[PDB]
This record gives sequence, structure tokens and C-alpha cells, in this order.
Amino acid sequence: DPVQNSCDNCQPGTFCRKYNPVCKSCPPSTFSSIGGQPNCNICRVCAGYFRFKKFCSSTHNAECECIEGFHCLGPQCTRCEKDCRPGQELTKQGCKTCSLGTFNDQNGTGVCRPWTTEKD
Amino acid sequence: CDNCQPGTFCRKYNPVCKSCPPSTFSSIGGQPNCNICRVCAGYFRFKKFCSSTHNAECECIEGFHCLGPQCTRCEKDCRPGQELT
Amino acid sequence: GSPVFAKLLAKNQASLCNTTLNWHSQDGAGSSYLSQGLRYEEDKKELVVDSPGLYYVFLELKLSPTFTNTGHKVQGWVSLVLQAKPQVDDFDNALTVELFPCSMENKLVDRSWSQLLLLKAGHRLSVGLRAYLHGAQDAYRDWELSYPNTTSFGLFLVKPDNPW
Amino acid sequence: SPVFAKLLAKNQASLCNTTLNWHSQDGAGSSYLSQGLRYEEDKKELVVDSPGLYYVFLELKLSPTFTHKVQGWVSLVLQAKPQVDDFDNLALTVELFPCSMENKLVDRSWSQLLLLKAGHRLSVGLRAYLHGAQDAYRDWELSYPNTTSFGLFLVKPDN
Ligand SMILES: *[C@@H]1O[C@H](CO)[C@@H](O[C@@H]2O[C@H](CO)[C@@H](O[C@@H]3O[C@H](CO)[C@@H](O)[C@H](O)[C@@H]3O)[C@H](O)[C@H]2NC(C)=O)[C@H](O)[C@H]1NC(C)=O
Ligand SMILES: *[C@@H]1O[C@H](CO)[C@@H](O[C@@H]2O[C@H](CO)[C@@H](O[C@@H]3O[C@H](CO)[C@@H](O)[C@H](O)[C@@H]3O)[C@H](O)[C@H]2NC(C)=O)[C@H](O)[C@H]1NC(C)=O
Repeated sequence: DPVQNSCDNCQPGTFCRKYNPVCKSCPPSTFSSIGGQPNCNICRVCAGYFRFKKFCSSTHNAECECIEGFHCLGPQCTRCEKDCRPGQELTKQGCKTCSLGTFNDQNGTGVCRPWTTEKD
Repeated sequence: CDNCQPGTFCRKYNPVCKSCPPSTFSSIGGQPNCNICRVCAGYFRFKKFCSSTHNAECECIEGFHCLGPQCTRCEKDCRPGQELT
Repeated sequence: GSPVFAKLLAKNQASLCNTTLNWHSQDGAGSSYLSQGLRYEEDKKELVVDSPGLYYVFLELKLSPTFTNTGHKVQGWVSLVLQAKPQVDDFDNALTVELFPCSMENKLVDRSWSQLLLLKAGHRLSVGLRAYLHGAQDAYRDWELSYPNTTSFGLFLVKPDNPW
Repeated sequence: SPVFAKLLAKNQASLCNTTLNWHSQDGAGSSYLSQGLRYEEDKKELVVDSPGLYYVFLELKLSPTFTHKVQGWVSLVLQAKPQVDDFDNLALTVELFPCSMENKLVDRSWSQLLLLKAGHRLSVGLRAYLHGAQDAYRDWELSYPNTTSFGLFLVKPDN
């Protein structure tokens, strides 16, 4: 039934120009989760400290994760932080030293409790 | 073109020896353009003002001395006593 | 017809004041270029666009430290703002550089800005220099617009509204 | 009609010694390629059809990846076939210091008015040298979504 000459009448994986509505498919390595935006967005590349979780498609961006020994920092994993050492735990703002009278004996995993910052 | 005197700029395509625009200089002459003049402000004070043939030259305000070939930075004076202070 | 292009260089500026910048536009004033269909009004510090269309406007901010003492932490920001007299619509609200106490380790702190803008006939364009520096009593004096690698401003007509 | 191009780096994060690929198709972000030009994907070259004076520009955008002092340099080199007399001053170079990691984006531009011949082939090489840690090269990447770009404009056609 939707038949109108508009960029509102177009599907994800396309780009469309208001002045002359045509709904062209996204160029390679670009995406569009909403249809009829004037351009497709360039795909994120996950390299080095970052690895892929989700690969790029015409309708969704690639999503990163961090390689072993490192974890994501930021909403869209914009930075990698080294996994916590004993005497720390993973929180919002990343690896943080355990407080007064608290300790974590595990390296790179675990949450700390009160009963050095690494033992007893 | 290059045979041009200082205070001018000349272009190979149509050789004429045009004098440097208002706030520019050229110590050579043959050049396709004139160089923009340096401005001495803040920590820097003028020694030489800009002319068509020479750039402005900076010095540092009293209590400070030049650092670098063309006085690119200012350093606070220590003492002239030679007591290593 | 002929391509419309300009690349102006910041004229007689070092100190980081809150004023509208002046520009070198005359032929032979460094690398400054001003094509036909463009004018520069020195007294009003404005670039006048003669023909309407889509213009690729760009700004390049170049800063250099003036002091040597690393002991006094200087922080802040410097900005280049595009001023349109016939006015325009903007997707992004200015070129802004953040400076940190260790930025002084760099001989040059450079940053660029570019935007495709629809300009009308007789469009007047000028650039404002903005800065806020703190951390020392001499904050304002610790950074200057770089010399000889000069701060620049320019544009080029990408698509005229009347191409034929 | 004006001759203009603004290409964005394609599928590059890592700081390699490589010839960059570029987004040129309409709809590939803000990528633009006017009628007097073409981009050969397989050869990674921008082909100029008409001769004249071109304002060529490069914009390098880098971002830190880690949150160990890492220093060095990153470079974008304009590679012209045939060569334009100036071979030396045809490179955008950014020096990186341990301080540089305090910036979300390290941006630097390069621009040059060049005389190009008909059928001029232009490509961009990425160069980098990073030291200071065992993971030196991984600590910086080409920025995303504010992408490294390359373009030109015909300022004066020849006659
Ligand atoms: C040039 O104009 C700018 C505005 O674009 C001026 O910057 C502003 O300066 C004031 C103080 O001079 C800053 O206010 C301070 O704010 C902090 C925290 O917000 C507060 O702790 C202080 O008590 C103080 O009120 C202000 O942050 C800053 N503008 C911005 C972007 O927020 C600048 O002073 C002008 N420079 C010259 C040459 O006068
Ligand atoms: C990408 O290519 C560049 C060249 O453009 C490579 O950079 C060069 O790397 C070497 C080491 O791999 C550097 O050599 C060092 O020189 C210093 C002298 O101060 C010496 O003390 C060291 O023992 C070492 O030999 C060299 O400086 C550097 N090039 C330049 C011109 O600075 C780079 O390694 C390549 N990167 C990749 C991804 O392989």
C-alpha cells in the first residue's frame, strides 16, 4: 500500500535525496538503520585493541569489543582499558582500587569484599 | 623575475617586479610572493619594525629574555651574578 | 564560468584577543588567493561572495606557545567562529581547540574546520577569534597565533545555484 | 561546472604503512566526486580528467585507543603519477607525544596548489612510526566517525 514519492517511503539499507526521491542502496562498507536519510554512515572498523562482535551490514554498524586482557570503556566502546589487577575491581569509570579495608585476590576478574589491598 | 630587488615579488608566467603588499616583506626579491610580517605582542616587544625588505624582529619585555634563533619563546631572567642562580 | 576560490591568511595577529580577525587578500601577500566573484573589505574585515550557491567553507587554526616554564599549568580553549551578515543555517554551531598544561610541549597546535554552506548573492563573511585561558596570571600571553605557519580562512563554490 | 572531490578513508583504523582506500560513491557518508573526476578502487587512485591548477588537501584525524608514554609520528603522503616537481613538501605529518593522549581527536590539515595534467593519477599513502611501549601502534588509530579525508578543487583550468 505505501506508494508515495518520498524518502519516508524507503527502507533501511538505503539513502535518499528529498529533491529527487530515489532509494539507492548503501555504498559498500556504509550502513543505514533508518531508511531515507540523505547519506549512509561509514562503518566502524574494529582493529588492534578492538575486535568485532557485530560485523557491518547495510542496516547496522560494526560493533567492537576489546581483545583478551582488555575491556571496553565508553558507551560505544570508544577506548580499551587493561583488565584489573588484584587490589582492584571493574566499575563504571573502569578499574578502580578497592576502598579502606577491602581487597580482591583475583587477577582480571571478580568483585572485591572487606573480609594489603590484594590479600587477607 | 628572480633578478628582482628586495621588497618585490615576481611571477614567471608574466615577469613584473611588483612591490610587496601593505603588511608584507621580501629580503630576496625573486620570490613568487612576499612573506607576511611577524607581530611582537605580549611577552615580545619590537626591536625592528617590519619594512618591505625586512621582517619585524622581536625581543622580550623587561624581566624576560629571548630563547631560540628567531626569539620564538621568552624565558624569565635569572640573574647576571654568575653565582649559578 | 571561472572557478570561485579564496584562501586568506590571518593579518597582523599574535595575541589571543576577543575580536574579529583581519586577513591578507592581496596578490603577493604570502600564499593569499582571491578569485573573481569574491571581494575582501579590509575596513569591515569581510569576504563578500558575489554569486549564490553551495560553498565549501574552511578554517584552520594554528597556535604556538610563547613561554618556556613548564612549572605553571596553562589550560583553556581557542576558537575561530564564522560570522555571516546575510546569515545562514548551521548543522554544527565554530572551530574550537582545547589546550592543556602539557600542550606547551608542541611547537604548533593545529586544527581544521570545514562546512558545505548555502550562500546568497552579496554574502558577507568574517571570522571571530575567541579565547579563554586560565591557570596562570599570564595565561593570555602564554599562547599566540602561530607565525610563519599562519591561521587561514577560505572557501570554494562547489555547486552554483545557477550552474548553466 | 565546478570540479570538486572530498573522499573519506575506507576501512582503516590501524596505523600501517599502506596505500589508503577511499569512499567515493554517492551516499558514502559526506563523500563527493564531481563530473570531472573518477576514483579507481582497485588502484586506490583519484583520476583528474581536465588539466589546471588544483587546490589539493589532506586532513588527518587520529584518536587514542588506550586509557606508559607513547611518542612518534603519523603521515599522509600525496602520491602523484606523473610526479609534480615538488616531491618533498607533499606530506602531512603529525608528531605525537605522551601528552597527545589527552585529546579525543588529533587533527592536522595539509593543502597545496598544484599544476595537474590531464589524466593525473593521485593516491594517498599512510605512514607511521610509534614507539614507547610494546603496543605502540595499537595506541593510536585513524579517528571514527570524524574520518580522515582527501580532496581537491580546480582553482584555475589551463589555457
Ligand atoms: C573572551 O570571551 C570568552 C567567552 O567566549 C570569555 O570566556 C569566559 O571567561 C569567564 C571568566 O573571564 C569564564 O568564567 C569562569 O567560569 C568558571 C566555571 O564555569 C568559574 O569557576 C569562574 O568563576 C568564572 O566565572 C568562562 O568559563 C569563559 N567562557 C566559557 C566558554 O565558558 C573570555 O574571558 C574572553 N576573553 C577575554 C580576552 O576577555
Ligand atoms: C613504517 O615506515 C617507517 C618509515 O617511514 C618506519 O619508521 C622507521 O622505523 C625505524 C625502526 O623500525 C626507526 O629506526 C630507529 O631509528 C633510531 C634513530 O633515532 C634508532 O635509535 C633506532 O635503533 C631505530 O633504528 C626509524 O626512525 C623510523 N623512520 C623514520 C624516518 O623516523 C616504521 O617502522 C614503519 N612501520 C611499520 C608499521 O613497520
